[PDB]
Amino acid sequence: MNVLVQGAVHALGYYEDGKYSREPDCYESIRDLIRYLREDGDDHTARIECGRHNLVEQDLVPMVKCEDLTDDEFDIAIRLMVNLCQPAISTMRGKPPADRDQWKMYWELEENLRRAKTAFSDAHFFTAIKKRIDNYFIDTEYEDRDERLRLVVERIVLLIKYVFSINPDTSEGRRTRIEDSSHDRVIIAFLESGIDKTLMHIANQPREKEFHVTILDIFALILKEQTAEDLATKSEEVSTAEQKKTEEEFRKIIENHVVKETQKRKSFSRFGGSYTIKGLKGISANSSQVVFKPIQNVEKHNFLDDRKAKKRAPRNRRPFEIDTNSHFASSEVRGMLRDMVIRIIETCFNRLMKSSKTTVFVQVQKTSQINYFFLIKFVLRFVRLSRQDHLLERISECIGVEAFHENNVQLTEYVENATTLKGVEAKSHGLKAQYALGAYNELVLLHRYIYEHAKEENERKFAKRALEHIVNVEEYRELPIFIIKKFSSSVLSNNFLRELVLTTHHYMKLVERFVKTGALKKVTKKVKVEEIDFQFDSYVCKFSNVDVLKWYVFLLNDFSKNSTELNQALVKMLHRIAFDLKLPIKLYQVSLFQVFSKVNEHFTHLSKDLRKSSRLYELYQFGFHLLKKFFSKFTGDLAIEALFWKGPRECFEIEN
Amino acid sequence: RLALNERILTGPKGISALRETLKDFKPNPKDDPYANLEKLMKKYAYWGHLMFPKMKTEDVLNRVETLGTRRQVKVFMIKHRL
Amino acid sequence: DAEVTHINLNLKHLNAFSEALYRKVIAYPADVIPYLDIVVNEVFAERFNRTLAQSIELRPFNATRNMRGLNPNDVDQLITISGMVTRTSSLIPEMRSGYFQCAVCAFGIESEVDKGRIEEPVVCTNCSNTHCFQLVHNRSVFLDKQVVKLQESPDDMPSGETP
Amino acid sequence: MDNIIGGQAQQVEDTDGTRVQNEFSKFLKSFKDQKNEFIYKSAMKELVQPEKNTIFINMQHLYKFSNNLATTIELQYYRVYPFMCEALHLATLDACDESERQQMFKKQLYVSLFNLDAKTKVRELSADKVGGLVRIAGQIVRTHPVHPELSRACFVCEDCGVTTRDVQQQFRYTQPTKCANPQCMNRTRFSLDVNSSTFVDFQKIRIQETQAELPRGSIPRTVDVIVRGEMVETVQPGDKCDIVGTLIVIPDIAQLSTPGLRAETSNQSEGITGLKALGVRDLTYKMAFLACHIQQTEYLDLWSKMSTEDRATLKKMSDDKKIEK
DNA sequence: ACACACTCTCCAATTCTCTAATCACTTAC
DNA sequence: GTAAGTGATTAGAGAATTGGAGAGTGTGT
Ligand SMILES: [Zn+2]
Ligand SMILES: [Zn+2]
Repeated sequence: MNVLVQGAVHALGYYEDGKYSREPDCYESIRDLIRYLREDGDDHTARIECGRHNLVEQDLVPMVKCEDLTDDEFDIAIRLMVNLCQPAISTMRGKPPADRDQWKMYWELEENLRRAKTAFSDAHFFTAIKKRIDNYFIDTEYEDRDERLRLVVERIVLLIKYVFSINPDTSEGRRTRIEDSSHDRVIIAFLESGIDKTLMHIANQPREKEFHVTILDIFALILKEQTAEDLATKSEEVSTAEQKKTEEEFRKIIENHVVKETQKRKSFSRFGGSYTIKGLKGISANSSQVVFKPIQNVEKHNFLDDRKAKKRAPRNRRPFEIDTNSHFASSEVRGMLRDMVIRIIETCFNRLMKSSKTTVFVQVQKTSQINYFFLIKFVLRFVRLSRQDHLLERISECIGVEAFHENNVQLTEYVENATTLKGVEAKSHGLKAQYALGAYNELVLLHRYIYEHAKEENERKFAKRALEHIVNVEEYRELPIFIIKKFSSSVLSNNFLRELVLTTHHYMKLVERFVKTGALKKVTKKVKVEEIDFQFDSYVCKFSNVDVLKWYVFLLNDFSKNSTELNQALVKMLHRIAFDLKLPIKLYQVSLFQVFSKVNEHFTHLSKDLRKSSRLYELYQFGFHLLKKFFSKFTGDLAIEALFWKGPRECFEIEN
Repeated sequence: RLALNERILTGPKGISALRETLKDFKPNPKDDPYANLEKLMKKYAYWGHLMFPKMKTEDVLNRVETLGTRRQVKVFMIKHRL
Repeated sequence: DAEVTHINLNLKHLNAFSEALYRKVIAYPADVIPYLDIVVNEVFAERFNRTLAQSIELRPFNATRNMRGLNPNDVDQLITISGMVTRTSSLIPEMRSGYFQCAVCAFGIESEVDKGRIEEPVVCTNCSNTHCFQLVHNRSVFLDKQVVKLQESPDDMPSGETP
Repeated sequence: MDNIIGGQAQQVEDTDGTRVQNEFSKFLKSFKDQKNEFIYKSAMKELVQPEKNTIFINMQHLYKFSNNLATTIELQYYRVYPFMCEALHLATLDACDESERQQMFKKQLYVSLFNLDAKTKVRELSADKVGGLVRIAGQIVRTHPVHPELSRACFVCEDCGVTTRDVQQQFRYTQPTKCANPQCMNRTRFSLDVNSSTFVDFQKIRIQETQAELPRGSIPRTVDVIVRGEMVETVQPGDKCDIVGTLIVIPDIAQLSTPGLRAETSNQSEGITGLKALGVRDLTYKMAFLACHIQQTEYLDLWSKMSTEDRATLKKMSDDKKIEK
């Protein structure tokens, strides 16, 4: 077999520095390569040999840059390039590698794709394909178009999608989090060619519907590595301020190093001995405790817990993150992307979303659902944070009550499939559920922003009716407890749980305001449907269940690296049960006292002024008040009751 | 095999031994709550070290918090609260 | 004032003050010396309301015997002898605390060396792999040590002995 | 999605090394001479050539660019050095063509700092000063021949045929602790790949105290020095030299047993005890200096080159008719 | 002889299903 | 509206599947 591939591959041409030189029978060589790839088996021998020889970087992209290239040569080059740039799981027909030997072939396919990405860091390639796109759409009328050029244009568009869906590469080196990614260089070349304006022009046309889903996928994959907070703030700098700032940063680093080293070298002591702690019992009979280092005081003793190996969970039940390569890019890249986002909102968004929502959930392919929810979340957060209030007309496809309805339906289906299935399939459905939850959170926050800051009372009334519908109907009010009771770390990421906590925080603030203004007094409930009085304390009491409070104590362990918003949300939810329902017995628990011990140890290293200046002072103060309330009436049986989670009758009998 | 379980948690090394350890502990309510917490936490560690020496204090307290859901431990607590 | 970091303690003064403490100092130097240091540092901090770069260290002196008159009873007791210096060695680094790094996820842990022994971690608390750490030698901490050779004085000796 | 089909762990970050990497990258890409010339951006073009591996950097230029950056490097030199090499590697790849990025992926590159004014005497090399940037002077006694040394290695799993890359070597030859395939249980059976591994030129040298250092009634001390890369064989016996670098500690590597190597003492004053690789044996240490830069302390084309002062004075001397007296 | 690697066996955790008891809703006076 | 009876939900126990630790034994230096 592969002698045929080796004969075809080296017969194309050779790249001089700055010029590719071609042999006359490139056309027949490329035909033979396509023929072999069509006839390749499950071993994928011809495909792996093409990946070994690096056809895309060495030959095909420099060939496409040539000016003398005729129509058929360009056409068949694009055909072969699309087939080689197909993703790996698509080559493996959707099945993930279930076996030790299948994973080897998957990895061998994946590395060849990761190597090829730096070929597309040149604007000349995008300039070359932009002319063919312009010929079909702009320079040819709808009556006079050719199906051959139609298929070529479809291949070019799918090639752009396949290029932007390539993963990052670790082998080239490790790069810091505060500089331009390798993805950004492809973005710079893509935007400098100006092909994005043609893509926006195509997306604006109602007649050209079949390209719209792919164009949505392309713009989502461009914005893959960014967050709305990076682009929302307008970029400006002065180098005087930058120099002063960097000098202060290294001043912090130097002082930290000197203090830490002097503390460590002052810790050591010279000689030894061995000592008995009279009053503490040993394991063996009639024995006192014995130590073999000069301890300062008896409370410094640790019972040699440093030796003992920690118990691990089994491999099916450990928490897992999902990693997006996320960085603070340069001011140049951020300015270009900000301009692109504003142009998309002005020219494409309403038509594109309206064309997409009829089709995205009907299709066989899974990934466009994730792209749909991602683009919704990004655009709405960008509008709200940038305060570009005149753009609110342009996103009117997403403001209705129907948006909340359709989002809730899709989120419910994803949660049920992710809970009931097993394995990588369950993780795959849970990944969809995560993006749906984030889009729901942005819907809530955007409607509150419109109701607070819009200038037109008609727009305020339209937002207010939607907010009242969300507060009133049971499906929206029962959703957080429904998801929290089904959470499991085997099939859902930590990012999902953080997102769920923040969503619950914002929703409960909305319900509290609509009760406080008196707008919520009576509530419909299913039986037939009947109306009953609503009480906010009765609603808050649902979250005091043990199956909810487990995860709040679980996420409070990461306090030293959480964001300030997440720390505020966790402390606020505990503070409500502590001092609004006024029920501290449910929070008296050893696994929370461990978190308080860690926080106290962290705060020992700071002076009395720096403690009040610190960002963790809210958590410190809450721990102070709860521990004082605990020790106000300490008893030994209460200290025994702290070891177990306490139910309702347990709380009543402990209290009374 | 060997593992911490309900027999050990209800046995003579268990909850009654922890109660006997805690009989001498009497914190001052007017003092620093974090200092009182530190004093309590090391008595928990001392009882855990005597009760099951193989494992860390953190994992011992996690295992006790898990084993509180068993019916045998619940029946023990129902008798012990009297 | 001059930021000197040691005190020479003349033991005759301590013996004049209290023999009951002098006996304890000579009999148990490997156990009581780590606490008389702390009393000196406490008195310094109370008197001057100030900290220093290293702890003030004790050096007891002027406790005399011969090199041949030592017995197994004298092990770990305080002694004083005299002689001439013939040779000194180059410096040896002696570790006090090592530094481990996980091979899989670049997490890093310190570990004190004591009783002549270090304790190696087994399970990585970050990534939960086992038998996974590697010691990084140049990230760890050392102290100076020197060997000096001392020779008998020939004056005191009985008949026929070589120094 | 496919991040979970892959099995790779997230790496923990050294924030100090990360900030040093970012600022050193800016220093390489932005520094201007008084002639308004980018010296280091010019010099990074030369590293494509096969004979060259190092950039020689003046410390005063670092101090001019940023005071606290040079202060951080001098305090934490051993810890921050791989980040500086990484910044140099990425900044070189930004300059290379597609023809040359093929070659540059393997190649090792070095930073060579010089022109410190903080001299220390040889007897002052306490164990406190491990890892800091230091200058010293000495006389060279021996110059051992050249060897290639392994730096980053690639290993093939014998069970499943997957290549595990960039296993960073310590003083000792090491195999990976775990196969890169997440559905493979091998931790012992590996084979090194030569044509993917990276090799480093190495040289060992001995130095002696200069006579002006010596105390009362004293015999000179000697030090072992390690040299790498482009500085190999740049100096001869009998020379008197200034060295800039750092002080390091090297172990007795013959006491350890791992996959791929058993202990030489088993094949054929008290140390550290406790490690899995040290079953009953114990580990001890020696001092050595890891040199960053070495130099000696002090025909018509050459005559033209020594142009103003030297030709004027030497031509007057040549004209002197009583020059013998 | 001593160290290191590999294989087998057992036990514990989880989830589904069936049975029994207690609580709440519906029906009747 | 109140009391009694019946239905539904919740709690416990038994059985089966999955995975990991530990100990024993064999081989190589
Ligand atoms: Zn790790
Ligand atoms: Zn393998």
